[PDB]
Amino acid sequence: MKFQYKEEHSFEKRKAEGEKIRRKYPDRVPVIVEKAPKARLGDLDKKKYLVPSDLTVGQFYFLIRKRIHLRPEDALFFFVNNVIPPTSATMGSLYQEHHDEDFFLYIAFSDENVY
Repeated sequence: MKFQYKEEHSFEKRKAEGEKIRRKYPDRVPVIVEKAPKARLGDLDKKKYLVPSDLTVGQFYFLIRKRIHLRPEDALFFFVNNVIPPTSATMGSLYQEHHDEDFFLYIAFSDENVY
């Protein structure tokens, strides 16, 4: 998966921040959210989130949908490691299982279920 955020920050800088964030808040998780190339959607102002580990994936869908000014009828899909995570997962367990070596978790979003 390709992320602007990874290309615009040195990996060492990214890793040292993920690492300290996780030391300072073990009940929060650092997440990067970006639009997959050519989704037919607005993009997010804010890329970088520190979400409480108890928030569900379904509840984060909802905050990301507000931030891009979706109507409730428009589709949205998340992809972590090219896999669509379930809404019933917590952001904590999703982080534990799928975080980057830089200690961020990366989510791509689209209007399509693969694209």
